[PDB]
Amino acid sequence: PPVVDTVHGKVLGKFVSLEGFAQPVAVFLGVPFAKPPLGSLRFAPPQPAESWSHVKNTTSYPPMCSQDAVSGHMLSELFTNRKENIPLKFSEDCLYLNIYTPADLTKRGRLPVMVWIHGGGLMVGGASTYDGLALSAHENVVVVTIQYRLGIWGFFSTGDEHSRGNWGHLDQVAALRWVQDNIANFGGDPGSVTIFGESAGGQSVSILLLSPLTKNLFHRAISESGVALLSSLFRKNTKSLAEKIAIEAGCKTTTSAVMVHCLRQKTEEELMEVTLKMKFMALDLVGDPKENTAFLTTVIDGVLLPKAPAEILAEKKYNMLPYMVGINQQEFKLDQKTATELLWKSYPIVNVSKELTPVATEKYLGGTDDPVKKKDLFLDMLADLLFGVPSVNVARHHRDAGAPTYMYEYRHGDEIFSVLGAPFLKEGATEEEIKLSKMVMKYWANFARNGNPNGEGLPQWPAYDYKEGYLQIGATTQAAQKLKDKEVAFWTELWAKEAAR
Ligand SMILES: *[C@@H]1O[C@H](CO)[C@@H](O[C@H]2O[C@H](CO)[C@@H](O[C@@H]3O[C@H](CO)[C@@H](O)[C@H](O[C@@H]4O[C@H](CO)[C@@H](O)[C@H](O[C@H]5O[C@H](CO)[C@@H](O)[C@H](O)[C@@H]5O)[C@@H]4O)[C@@H]3O)[C@H](O)[C@H]2NC(C)=O)[C@H](O)[C@H]1NC(C)=O
Ligand SMILES: *[C@@H]1O[C@H](CO)[C@@H](O[C@H]2O[C@H](CO)[C@@H](O)[C@H](O)[C@H]2NC(C)=O)[C@H](O)[C@H]1NC(C)=O
Ligand SMILES: C1CCN(C2CCNCC2)CC1
Repeated sequence: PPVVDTVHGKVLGKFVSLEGFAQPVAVFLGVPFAKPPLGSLRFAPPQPAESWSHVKNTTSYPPMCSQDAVSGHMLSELFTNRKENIPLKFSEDCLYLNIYTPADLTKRGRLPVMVWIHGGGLMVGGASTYDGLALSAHENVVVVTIQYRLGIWGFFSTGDEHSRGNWGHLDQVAALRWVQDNIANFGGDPGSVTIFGESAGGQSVSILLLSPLTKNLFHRAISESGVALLSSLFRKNTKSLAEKIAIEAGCKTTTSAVMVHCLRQKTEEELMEVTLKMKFMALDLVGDPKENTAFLTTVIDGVLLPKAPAEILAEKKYNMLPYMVGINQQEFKLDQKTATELLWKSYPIVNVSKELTPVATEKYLGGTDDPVKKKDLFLDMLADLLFGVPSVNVARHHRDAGAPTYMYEYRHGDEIFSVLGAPFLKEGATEEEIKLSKMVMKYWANFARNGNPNGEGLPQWPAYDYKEGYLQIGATTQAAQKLKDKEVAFWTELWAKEAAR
C-alpha cells in the first residue's frame, strides 16, 4: 500500500496491476488540492487546503461537483474508458484530483506529467469517469485527472469585484499549482507537465494557455475539439445572466454584492433547483434566439483574463509553448427551410446573424444534394462552427506567433476511447481500434515528453507550418494538409461582408 507525502499531509493510495505490465500502477483517488469551497468560499477563488496530521485514505473516488445528475450520469456512462460504471456522488466539496503513477515510489521518479481536464460544457462532468490507469501504464507517464467547479458554482459572474467569475478556471489553475508543489513525490516531473482535454476541457486548456497566471504551471498543451474561440463558452460579460439567476433563486438584484451575498445563503439543493429551472444544457427553439443567453461561461475578469481571448491571441504575447489542436468531424434529416431555421435558433450556440443564416445553409446544405437523408451536412457545418473553424483559427494564430503547433482530425469523446486506452480495461473491441489506441497515446505522450508527437513506429506527423500540415488519424493513419481551409475561408469572408454593412 503506497503512502506518499504531500505539502499538506500524507495520502494512502493503492496498487493496481494492469495485465500485460510488470510494474503495478500506484493510484490515489480523491486527493484534495484546495479547501472545500463552502459557505463564504462559494463564488470565490480556491483557497489552499488546511494541513492534516493523519494519513489520508485516497483510494475512493471523490464526489463530483454539483451538477445535473441526470445529464451527469449519462455523460459519465458515455465517456468512461473502463468497463465498470462508477457510483457517482455530487457535492460542492469536489476540489480533488486523481493520480495514476507508474513510477517506482521507492526511487526518484522524473516521469512527464499529463493533466487531463474533462469536458461537459462547464456544466457537467467529473475526473473519475476517466481512467489514466492505461495511459500511465502504456506510455510510462504520470496521469492526473482534475475536477473544477461547474455551472453557477463555477462561473457565476456579476461582471465586477463582488463576483468576478471563472471560479472553475481558477480551480484548474490551483490544481496545476498543486501538481507543481507535489507531483515530484509521485515520481512526476514538475518540469514537464502537459495539460490536455476535450470539448469544454479543450477550451479550458486554450484559456489556460492564454492566461497571465499560468506562467510555468505547464509546458505543453493539447486541445481536443475545443479551443478558446468557442463562442458558446465565452462572453465578455454575463451581468444580465447573473441577474436572471439571482431572481430565479428569489434574490433581489439591487446590487452585485447583495446578489452574491443572498446566493451564498442558498443551499446546494436550492441552487441545484435554480440550475434545473434555468435549463442551461438545451437549445430553446420558440421565441427570440437572442434572449436565451442561458449559458454560464468564461468571462473577462481582469485576473485569469485581462481582456477577451481573441485579442490576447492577437497580441501574441502569452505563454509560448507546444500546442496541439485537434478535431473529430462529429458532434455526436430535414429540408433547407427547417434546417436554415435550426441554425437561427442555434444562435446562442453559434452566433450566426439571421441575415446570414440562409447563406450558410444554401452553401453547406446548398443546392447540391436535395435529398433529406443527405442533410448530415448541416451537422458538418454546425461542427465547423463549434470547433472546426475556431480550432484552425487558434492554430494559425499560435503558428503565426512562432510557437510549435500541430493539428489532427480523428475519424467528441471517441478519441477519448483511444487517448485513455479504453480498448484494454473495457469490453474488448476490434483488435484494430485497440492498436489505434496505443498509437494515439503514443503521440500524446511523445508530445508530452518532447513537444513533438513523432516517434519510431508511428507515421510522420508534420509540424503545423504554412502548408497546414496535419495528421489524419483513423482506420488508416496518414498525413494531410490545409485542414478546414475551404470552410474557414467561406466563414471568415461571410462574416467579413458584414464588417461594414
Ligand atoms: C456575435 O456575432 C457578432 C457578429 O458576427 C460577433 O462579431 C464581433 O463583434 C465585434 C464587433 O466590434 C468584433 O470586435 C471588434 O472588431 C475587431 C474584431 O475583428 C477588433 O479589431 C476590434 O478591436 C480589437 O481591439 C484589440 C485591442 O487590444 C486589438 O488587439 C484587436 O486586434 C486584433 O484582434 C481582433 C479580435 O477580434 C482580431 O479579429 C484581429 O486579429 C485584430 O487585428 C482589435 O483591434 C473589436 O474587438 C469581434 O470580431 C466579434 N466579437 C467581439 C464583440 O469582439 C460577436 O463576437 C458575436 N458575439 C458572441 C456571442 O461571440
Ligand atoms: C481505506 O479505505 C477503504 C475503502 O474505503 C477501507 O476499506 C473498504 O474498502 C475495501 C475496498 O478497498 C473493501 O474491501 C472493504 O470491505 C471496505 N471496508 C469494510 C467496511 O469492510 C479501509 O478500511 C480504509 N483504510 C485503509 C488505510 O485501507
Ligand atoms: C466576425 C467573424 C467571426 N466572429 C464572429 C462571428 C460570430 N460570433 C463569434 C465569431 C467575430 C467577428
